Amino acid sequence: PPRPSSGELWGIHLMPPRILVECLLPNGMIVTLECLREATLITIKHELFKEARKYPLHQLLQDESSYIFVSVTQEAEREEFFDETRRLCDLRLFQPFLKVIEPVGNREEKILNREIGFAIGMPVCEFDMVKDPEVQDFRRNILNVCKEAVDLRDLNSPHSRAMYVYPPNVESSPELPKHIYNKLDKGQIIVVIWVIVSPNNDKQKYTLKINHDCVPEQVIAEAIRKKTRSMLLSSEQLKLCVLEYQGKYILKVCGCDEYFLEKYPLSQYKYIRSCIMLGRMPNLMLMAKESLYSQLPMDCFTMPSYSRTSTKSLWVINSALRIKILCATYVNVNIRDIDKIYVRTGIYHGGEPLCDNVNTQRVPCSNPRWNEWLNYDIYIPDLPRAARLCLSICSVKKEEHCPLAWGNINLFDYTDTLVSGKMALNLWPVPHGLEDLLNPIGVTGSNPNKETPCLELEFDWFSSVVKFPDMSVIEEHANWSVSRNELRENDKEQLKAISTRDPLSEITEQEKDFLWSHRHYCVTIPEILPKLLLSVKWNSRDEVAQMYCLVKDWPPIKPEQAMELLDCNYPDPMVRGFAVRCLEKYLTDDKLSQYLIQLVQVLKYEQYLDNLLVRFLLKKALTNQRIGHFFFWHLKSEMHNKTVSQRFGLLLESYCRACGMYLKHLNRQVEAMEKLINLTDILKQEKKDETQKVQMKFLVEQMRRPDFMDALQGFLSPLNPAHQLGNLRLEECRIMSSAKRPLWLNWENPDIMSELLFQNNEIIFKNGDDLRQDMLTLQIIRIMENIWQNQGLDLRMLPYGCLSIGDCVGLIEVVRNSHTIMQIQCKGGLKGALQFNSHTLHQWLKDKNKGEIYDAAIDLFTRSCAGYCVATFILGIGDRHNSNIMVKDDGQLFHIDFGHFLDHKKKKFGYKRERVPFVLTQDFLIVISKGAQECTKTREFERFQEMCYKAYLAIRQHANLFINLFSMMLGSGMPELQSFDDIAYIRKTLALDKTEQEALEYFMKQMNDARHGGWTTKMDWIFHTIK
Amino acid sequence: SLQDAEWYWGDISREEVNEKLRDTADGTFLVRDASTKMHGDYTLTLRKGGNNKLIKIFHRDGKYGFSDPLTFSSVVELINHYRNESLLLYPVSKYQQDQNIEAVGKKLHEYNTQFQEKSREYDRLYEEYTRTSQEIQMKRTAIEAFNETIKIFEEQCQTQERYSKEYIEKFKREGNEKEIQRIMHNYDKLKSRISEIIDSRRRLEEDLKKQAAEYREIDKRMNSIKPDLIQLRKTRDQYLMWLTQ
Ligand SMILES: C[C@H](Nc1ccc2c(c1)OCCn1cc(N3C(=O)OC[C@H]3C(F)F)nc1-2)C(N)=O
Ligand SMILES: Cc1c([C@@H](NC(=O)Nc2cnc(N)nc2)C(F)(F)F)oc2c(F)cc(F)cc12
Repeated sequence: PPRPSSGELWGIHLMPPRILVECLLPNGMIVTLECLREATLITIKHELFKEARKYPLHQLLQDESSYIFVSVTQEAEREEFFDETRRLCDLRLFQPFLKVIEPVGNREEKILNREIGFAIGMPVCEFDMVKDPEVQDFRRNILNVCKEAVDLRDLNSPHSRAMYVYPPNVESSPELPKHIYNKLDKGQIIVVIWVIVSPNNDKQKYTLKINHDCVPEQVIAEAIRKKTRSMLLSSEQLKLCVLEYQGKYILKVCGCDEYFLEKYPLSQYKYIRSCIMLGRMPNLMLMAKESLYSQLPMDCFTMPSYSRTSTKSLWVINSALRIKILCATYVNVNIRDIDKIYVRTGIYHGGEPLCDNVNTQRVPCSNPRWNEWLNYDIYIPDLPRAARLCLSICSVKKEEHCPLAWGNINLFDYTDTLVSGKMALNLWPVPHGLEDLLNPIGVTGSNPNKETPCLELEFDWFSSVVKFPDMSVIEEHANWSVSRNELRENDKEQLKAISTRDPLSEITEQEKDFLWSHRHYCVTIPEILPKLLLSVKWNSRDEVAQMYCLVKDWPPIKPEQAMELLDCNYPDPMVRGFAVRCLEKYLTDDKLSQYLIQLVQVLKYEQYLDNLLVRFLLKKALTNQRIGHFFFWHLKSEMHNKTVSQRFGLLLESYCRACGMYLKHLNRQVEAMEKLINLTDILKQEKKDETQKVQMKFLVEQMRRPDFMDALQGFLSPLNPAHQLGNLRLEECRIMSSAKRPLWLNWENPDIMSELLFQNNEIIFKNGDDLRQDMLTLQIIRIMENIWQNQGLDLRMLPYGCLSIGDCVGLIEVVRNSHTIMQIQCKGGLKGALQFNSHTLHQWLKDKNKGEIYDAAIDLFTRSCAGYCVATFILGIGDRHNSNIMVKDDGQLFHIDFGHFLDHKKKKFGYKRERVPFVLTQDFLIVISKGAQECTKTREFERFQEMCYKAYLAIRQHANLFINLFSMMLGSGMPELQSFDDIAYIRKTLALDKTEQEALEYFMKQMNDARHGGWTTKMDWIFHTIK
Repeated sequence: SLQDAEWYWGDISREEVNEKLRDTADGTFLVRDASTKMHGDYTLTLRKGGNNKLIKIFHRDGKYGFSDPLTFSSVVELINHYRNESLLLYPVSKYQQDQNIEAVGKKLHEYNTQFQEKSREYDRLYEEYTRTSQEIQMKRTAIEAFNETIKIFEEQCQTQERYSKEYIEKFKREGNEKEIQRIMHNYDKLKSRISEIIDSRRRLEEDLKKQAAEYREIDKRMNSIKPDLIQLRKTRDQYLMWLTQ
């Protein structure tokens, strides 16, 4: 199984400098050899064979090369160490010992299976021992997607391979909003093309003024025209020279591995649009196509070793559903206090029950035996395809009921077969805080931990193997059900109002029947499909069959709208397939990367391992390495979770089998992260009581060791694979003064023109805190900026990078030239004041932007401040303070640390719910009003309020998208987002049960109250105490 | 007479309606305001077959109802009419909360103090429960690793017994006792090492056996105090509801 600790030996974080390794020779002898913890297996084998000649049977020892080492790893696996360049510490041994053996089997196949297993977290042989035919059918059948994805990469190669490795980092639309177009000099952009001339890197620049919408090949054409401008070529000769060589070069971003390889307008590339808004000069580097294509290796996709009766329709069986509960093996309960136990059962279609729940008779705790046939209030033909049995063993103790162990089963298996015969089910433990007697939202399947309460079951048999009907049968039955509407002016107006309602709105039973009765008129307004589907009686064969036909011929919808149909509320395979079809045809690679967090989460709701969503996401992962990179990390980050280890493990294995050479790069990142996890685990556990100076001494000593220097240098940044992390600047590395003591790392940018982007790349590694909440908040902030910017509202956010890479382990991107509001306050004078001067922030910003650039900095502060005020209000980010708000030297205000704003939402013991009030400090209004004393009434404040009103309504217009993005996250193990009630607060702030004008007035009321609430209270800044 | 009715619950959220409808799974019901903008229009939540269904009470021309025939003069008349049609079953009463102002307040502090002391014990039991569960899974894999380690050393014994077999025959014939005792010194070193490994594995098997029993007893203590913790939460919440009235 996956390793429980990143230690170099079992229960030992670090090996001592020298260690005694028991070497088991091939002649039969046993030699204890002293080795350095950083010694390579090449050195250890050479030293072992020198000492082996001293011991007996030395005549039977062949050459060192003829043998290979073997040992038990901490994953309880017999690993054959093919790569002999590996260090003893990096081998992950269970105990210090190595057997020398004659190598066997296909060496090249075994090397790849080690590399796949290392990146996954678990060994590949674990999947071979799984006897579930669905698990082996997934492994075999999913390779059809992998082979199709690899065939696309070698369709128009080497350009197809180059596009896979370096996808064009572009925005979804080439239309530049008016505020972005107005920043161009008469629609034109001034760019700088660089070329390397001499081997010692003698550079040459070419400043060009070109139209913003020039495709990269037209940029190359203008560079060719400038270089061949004084070569006596006629207007015809030059035109034919330009047209011949424009396709022989490609542009690259100076400082990083981002290439302009596709025919998109230059401005559609995110780097160029960023340069336009920031007013920066784009620095691109020109190079020959063969210079990049020679660097790309053609890694072939070898097929693995694992790649090699009557049936009655469900609707024929006219009978009531019956399930017999035989007995449970045991139950962790005390015979005193608890009187009896029973098995509560229910048939569900997602969270909604299809019928009244049915319990077994109560039996004594010591003898869990029922042998009772339970009859459910639904007939077998009326079972929808996603019908599931949800059960649990409960206790009794007015009368109180409590769940003890829960479990769910798919009533139809992956081959459409209805469950039949006897079957055992190892039950799962009750989650913390779940008081519900059943867990329908919980994982569907038997607990892999077989040392758990096992409940035997029995499903009825019907002479033949019962299978769910074909689409041909369902289509014919739907036409029969219609043979066994009206409309009015109010009906069309009511349908349009219901489609615009947010997903969380309350749909009444009259509205449900109204939508179902006018279901054929609904096709004219396709955005109402989610509301109509909730109105379908899913426990009715006739309504479901008719819905299937409407879904079959339903027109497509926006991907943002189709995403809702993948959350917990829509479990039907026909609805989910419809949603995937919309994403296949309409979701761009920009939006797929944008919403990949949720799309990976909704994979957990799928009933079966092989399905249309996973086949879609794995295809985009294997045909776009930017999508593939985060697809790997979002799945790898949850491999510790035994609930999803097998699902995500099988998926990651299929990804790694065909991702190509990128598996080598991901292993480098995994190695580097394993070392940082182990290093920080020592500081977090044994060396926790030691001083900051003492911990830093240890940190330097360990980071300098060769094993650490090799592992932590020359690898791609997991936060952005376009950034390479070269040599580590050890003098710049430090333990930060923050929660969980995160580690600040610094690397040189090994790019040839690093100087034109960033010389050093800094990342904060944090071990202890759950970063999913920060990741999701930062994603929402990026999506809000994206809405505002697309609408033409220039509000600048800073959604810095954040990536969770394990169980409460992650990376945070460092923003260069930024400081907290308290760091600004302390940097600028102070003199022990207790009350910080409110004008200090304005003065600091004035000094950083003197002269002409002053007005620009104030505008950027106003635009960034306005949107963070709106974002923090809509999301209820009330935990804001002078140490978790930062301002860049250029004036950009942005917020950091979003893991703690929901800690005090709970309300228990009459705390009024702690409503998040809208607030804006006087310090910021002084910056916005350019140092005015009466800052609450200036023309700059007037514009600022107007910025917030427009931005607030722009988010309220797309309220359904934010509700859908959070609704998809409910299935994730995040304790902050479990039920739709945790999202309900966004409806209070966005005022969704009001008109747009009423919501604008509501927001204006909360913003005008914030002026009164921004009280300059006479209290010290350290402890906050009033006289 | 809607304020006098027990089933009318002012302006409660959707979360509190579904919370107050879980064990009551038959035909339990309650009424509340549909929205602040409507005000005069209310909503009726009924249980049905598991899912809590919501039915709106429309209000136009003074008369109330669900469909076109508004044959009801008041909201109270509308609900009382459908109770007689059933003979809807149980109303969620805000007034009915069976146990002076001084006694209700002092005993509420006693139930809150007792609930927080038992909540603290559940946090201690859960922290040790998860710690024990994590340690059990580690010991379970450490046994799998020891089993594979023992299998490797057993294969090494069969390798030594096979290769040394022909050399021992040569040295016995040649009378070279030094080389027989040198090969036996290494064999009895390999065999004693296996004993040390099997002792370590069996030592950990008993730690796992005892930690599994500890885990089962932590889970028994949690499952015995979980019902006590829920009835104390419902008791203290009723004492606070009556204290406000
Ligand atoms: C020199 C240093 N620069 C800096 C520091 C922290 C962050 C940052 C830049 O970039 C913004 C992203 N960021 C995010 C966080 N943190 C966060 O998300 O939670 C707590 C805190 C911790 F990780 F350090 N810290 C930073 C400074 N001003 O002291
Ligand atoms: C859950 C959740 C939310 C909701 N916000 C609040 O509940 N704010 C609030 C209200 N009252 C108090 N006392 N404290 C906080 C909401 F934004 F969705 F509405 O936002 C989240 C977010 F951005 C990221 C995330 F990972 C989870 C969530």
